[PDB]
Amino acid sequence: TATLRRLLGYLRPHTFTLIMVFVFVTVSSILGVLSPYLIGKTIDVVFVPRRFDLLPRYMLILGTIYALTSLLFWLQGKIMLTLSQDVVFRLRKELFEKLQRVPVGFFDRTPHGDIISRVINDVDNINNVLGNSIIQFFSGIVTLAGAVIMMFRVNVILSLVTLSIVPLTVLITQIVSSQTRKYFYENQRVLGQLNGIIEEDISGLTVIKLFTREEKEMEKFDRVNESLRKVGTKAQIFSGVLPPLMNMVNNLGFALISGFGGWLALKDIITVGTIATFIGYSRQFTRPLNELSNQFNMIQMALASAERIFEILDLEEEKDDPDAVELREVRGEIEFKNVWFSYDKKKPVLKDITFHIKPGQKVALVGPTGSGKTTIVNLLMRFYDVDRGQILVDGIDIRKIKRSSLRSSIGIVLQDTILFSTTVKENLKYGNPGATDEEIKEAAKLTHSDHFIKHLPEGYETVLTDNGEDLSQGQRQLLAITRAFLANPKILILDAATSNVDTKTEKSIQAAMWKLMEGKTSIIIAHRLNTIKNADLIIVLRDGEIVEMGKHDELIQKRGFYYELFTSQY
Amino acid sequence: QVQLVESGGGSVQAGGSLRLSCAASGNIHHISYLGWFRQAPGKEREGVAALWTKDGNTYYADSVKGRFTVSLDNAKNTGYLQMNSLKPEDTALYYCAAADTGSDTPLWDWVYWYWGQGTQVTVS
Amino acid sequence: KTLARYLKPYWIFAVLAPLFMVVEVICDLSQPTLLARIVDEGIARGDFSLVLKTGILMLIVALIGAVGGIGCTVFASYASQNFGADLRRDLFRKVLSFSISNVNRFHTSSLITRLTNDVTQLQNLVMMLLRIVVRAPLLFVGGIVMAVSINVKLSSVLIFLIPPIVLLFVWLTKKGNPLFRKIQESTDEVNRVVRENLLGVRVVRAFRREEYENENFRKANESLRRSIISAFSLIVFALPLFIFIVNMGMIAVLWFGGVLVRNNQMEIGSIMAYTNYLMQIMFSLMMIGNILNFIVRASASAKRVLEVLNEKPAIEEADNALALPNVEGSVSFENVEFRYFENTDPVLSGVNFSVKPGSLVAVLGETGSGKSTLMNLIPRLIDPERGRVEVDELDVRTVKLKDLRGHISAVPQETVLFSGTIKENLKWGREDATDDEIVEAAKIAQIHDFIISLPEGYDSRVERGGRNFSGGQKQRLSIARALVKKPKVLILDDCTSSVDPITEKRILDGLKRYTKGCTTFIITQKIPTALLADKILVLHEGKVAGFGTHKELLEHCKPYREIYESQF
Ligand SMILES: Nc1ncnc2c1ncn2[C@@H]1O[C@H](COP(=O)(O)OP(=O)(O)OP(O)(O)=S)[C@@H](O)[C@H]1O
Ligand SMILES: Nc1ncnc2c1ncn2[C@@H]1O[C@H](COP(=O)(O)OP(=O)(O)OP(O)(O)=S)[C@@H](O)[C@H]1O
Ligand SMILES: [Mg+2]
Ligand SMILES: [Mg+2]
Repeated sequence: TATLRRLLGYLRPHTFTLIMVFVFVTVSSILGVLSPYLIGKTIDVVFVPRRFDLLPRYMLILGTIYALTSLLFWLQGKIMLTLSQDVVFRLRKELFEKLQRVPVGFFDRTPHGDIISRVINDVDNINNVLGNSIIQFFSGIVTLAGAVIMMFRVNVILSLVTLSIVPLTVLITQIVSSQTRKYFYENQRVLGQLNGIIEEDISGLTVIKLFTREEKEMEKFDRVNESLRKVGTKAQIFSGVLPPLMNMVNNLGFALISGFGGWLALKDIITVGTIATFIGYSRQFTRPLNELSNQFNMIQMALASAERIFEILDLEEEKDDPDAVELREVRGEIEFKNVWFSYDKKKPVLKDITFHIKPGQKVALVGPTGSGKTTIVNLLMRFYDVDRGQILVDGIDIRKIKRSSLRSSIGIVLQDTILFSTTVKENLKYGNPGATDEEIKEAAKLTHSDHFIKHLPEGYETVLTDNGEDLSQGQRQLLAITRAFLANPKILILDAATSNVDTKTEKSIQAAMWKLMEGKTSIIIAHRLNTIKNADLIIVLRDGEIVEMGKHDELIQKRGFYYELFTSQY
Repeated sequence: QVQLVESGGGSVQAGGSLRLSCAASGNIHHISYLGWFRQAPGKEREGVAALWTKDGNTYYADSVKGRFTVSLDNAKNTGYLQMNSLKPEDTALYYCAAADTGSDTPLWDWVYWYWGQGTQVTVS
Repeated sequence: KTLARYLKPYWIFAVLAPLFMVVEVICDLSQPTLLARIVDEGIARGDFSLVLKTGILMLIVALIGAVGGIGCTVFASYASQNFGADLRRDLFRKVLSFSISNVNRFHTSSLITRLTNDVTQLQNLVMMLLRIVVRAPLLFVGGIVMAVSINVKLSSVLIFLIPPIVLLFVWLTKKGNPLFRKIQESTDEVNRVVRENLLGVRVVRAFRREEYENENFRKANESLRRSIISAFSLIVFALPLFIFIVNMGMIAVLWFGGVLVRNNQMEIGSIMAYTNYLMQIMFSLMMIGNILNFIVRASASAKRVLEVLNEKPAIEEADNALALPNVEGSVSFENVEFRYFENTDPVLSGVNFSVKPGSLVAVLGETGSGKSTLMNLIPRLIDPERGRVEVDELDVRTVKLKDLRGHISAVPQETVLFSGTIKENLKWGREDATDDEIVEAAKIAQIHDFIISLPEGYDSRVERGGRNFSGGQKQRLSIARALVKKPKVLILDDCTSSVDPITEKRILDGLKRYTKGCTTFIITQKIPTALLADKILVLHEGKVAGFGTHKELLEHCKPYREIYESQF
């Protein structure tokens, strides 16, 4: 009921429009009962007395009734369809907007396919609480109220007998509805699981094909697919088990009121005709009572899916400090003060990391595999927060500078290159959308990107494939380098930016890159120690600790761990 | 203390007519139901004719229809059933049943019910 | 027609479900007649012996109706869900057989919808069918039979109202079908927006294009609801218009019936019953219309599902494909010419060379030479436009794909790990592999030391793509994965790009010691690592620049010297 209250809150901006829907459906309900009444009247007024002179008049009244009933149904459906889709749109919007606020850590640990299921499959599942579901509820509650007042108008004594069977109908609804939500929430979570497999397997199908894992992934899929078929059948059975079960309950009541009615007739209270009439009036009460009870079983499918939607909507999102400052006139004074960090929060990754970088200095970060180089960078980007220590940009703490201004001043060329399924121009325009075509073409020329871009079928307007894989790995890195330089950041980070770029091309760029890097603070992570030897400062990391620091020639004559790394190259 | 006496049952040939009397004696307040039922040598209970004194509507068996007519005398306190154009198929033991409603009956607890003696009606 | 075969193994439940609906319906139609016999014959006559006689019978027919009702629901739920589960697995089986060019046609985001949402629409159609496949026509035929029995002349106007009805559901078929396709096409776009955002959230945050992506989604979300309101407005107009024609039939019956009674062709008592069975014909007609509303929604999904099933992969095994249980490693390229697209220039051209078994060949060249592309021809990931690729003096196309790929192991340039455990991911090469075998492979890859340092050890959790590990860590895991497979041909695409010089040395020297007899191809950017090889293969602008020893290439191969100078 807690999730229902929250879900029904999405209807609050549509209150006035929902009142109209109720006003129209009540008129549709009073016309829906006036129609067989008029059919019954015409037989008794024009057919029985055989005076067909009145027939065209009654036919015209009955015709206007049908014309009004059909027009009201259309009016109800039309306004409700747009009303329901505005709610579904808001729920989808709220989901996507939430993910943009939610921390990076979530996306890495949770399967992407499951999130995709929650946005489409789960939000499309809350449609069975909207549209015609609201109309049938509104139509049910009016007819139920209409019949119950007509029952007591016939016989008060027998009305209590028909009302005494209601707690049994509510009880069996409560048993079935609880089981419906049980297997339907389970169906939706196994669906997200299956969606996670399909998504991950397609994105890396090459690796599955290369290692002949096609069969092993099929049997991996078959485990979740069989689980989905098993729980789906249970949820489907419980969804429609209530209507034939209620017809059995109605028959128990019909026999009960026949017994009670027969008893009252023998007590000289009513007649045999009254029993035959009350069974007719009970039918116009049982119909909405069974319909509303079945609707309660049907809304459990939306209620279970709503939980999965709300689960995403209540995740502790990335928030800025209440008194957070914006970095004005950036210079590039990067500093780390006894910084400690761990991802699992058990085994430490970074241990007492303390160093200072003055503005404009081209600093090199070097060390072994899994030293903590990328970790230092992700902490400077504030993707994760320090366990104990301080990161100071331009003399202000990272937690005190707003995430907007920090990421505006700092640019990054990530270890794993991520591109988009659009034109080369748009991929380079990302970060700085207010960059002229001349600026883009000049930057691409500087990083030796322009050469292969011109060779493409449409040039800069060539729409790239998913993650821009229609290019060589090195060519993808060159585009990422261009995109970062176009963003024009005062602090630039080049984490393994030329892993797949050949030493010949790397030498050609380094010369032109220096001109468009002077007056900018930079952190260069590289295992090609020979390229970063010209740096103003070389930070040597090992097992999450700064073992050595200083210039190349100073560290070489020291015959330390930097020397051990440099000599290992040949 | 109410008792019902049954009289007027004899051998009548096919197509004939015979009237059946059902005299009721006791502290009768108001009769709400009057019924007649036939029982064959090896059968439990059936339904031939019924009278509801509140409206006067008479409900007869499917085979009877326009043959038997059930009536009740208020002053004489005697129930009647007129049998006309009798066919040999309805050769059975005929019984009487009456429902009485007394002054101030409890909210849920019902009043009384009374049965007849039984007289054989033979038709060939 | 092809999708109907998916219900064939569950035909017993498929025939029982509508049969159980008949059992429920015959019991529901007997409800007013049995309730009449308890009051008009039981209560009215006063005989308590008939009150219970009808009383027990009414509860027994309701019980049979309940058993029939729940049975129909149970049997329909089985066969429909089993139809879908079998179709979902056969689609994923086809998806696994696809090449990247096949996955590029049906966008990755669209294939997600096709394998879930599109199957769901067909599964729901089978569910709705199984229930009212016999209930809707039998009540319609049984209804008109009861209308004819009362009056044949009055049953003529019932035929006169069929033309606007038939024209209305034909209009719902022609206009409907493409509009439901556009909903399924709009779901592919909302999938595309959320997918690109999930897979690359760090780039969005880094460049602060969060508001841009919110607008990117809003445009896809607004286009999705516009596709829904446009296709469903078609029914919110047709259904009330149908209801109107249905109710106009009642007026037509009263008008013509009025003419009939005026001419003594019909009885006054007969019209009282005719009014009831006429509404039954109209109600049943709506059910035959409702299946068409489900058919138009499913027809769009059927096309999308069938085109995926009917799509042939870019790389297909021959009918006379030779079984390759044992390989030597005789990799050869016979005037190989490859192109990624017809419009593009040759990606590879004039590629003619041979590699002796067990030999180590260093593959070098500038960015975009065709190194990764050249290697992809060996495990038949791609096929040349002209020329042929041969393994053991045999055309790679003429051999069984699982047999060939089973003997070749690769370490891709962009290392991708899968969700599960480290142990599971290393067993990707060989499933039958021993714990001593996987440890030996990780020991050669120098990753063993890290795996044991973790609290869960080899059973430690691996996230999607191996995001919970460092660049070179997942790279060292990719090396170890390939080693487990024990190949006869090994491919190493810049094997240690994210690995430090110290660990790089330990891996390279470790490989030379234990990968003896295996024909190893090592793509590199470093001359010192290249010198370890028996022969060097140099590529420049798609064509083979040179092939031979370091000395030969320093005096003849211009791009090899160009690469050499940039380091020494
Ligand atoms: N998202 C993550 N979740 C958990 N652990 C992580 C994550 N990212 C990195 N690590 C761990 O952090 C440690 C250091 O990682 P990095 O900062 O990437 O090291 P590195 O010096 O950049 O090494 P490379 O990438 O191999 S050159 C390793 O033990 C990783 O397993
Ligand atoms: N899937 C693809 N679709 C279209 N073009 C592609 C595709 N893959 C690669 N190319 C192009 O084919 C050429 C050679 O590709 P690769 O073999 O990846 O290059 P390479 O010699 O390995 O270069 P690196 O990895 O960057 S050192 C380049 O010009 C790429 O742009
Ligand atoms: Mg790294
Ligand atoms: Mg490559």
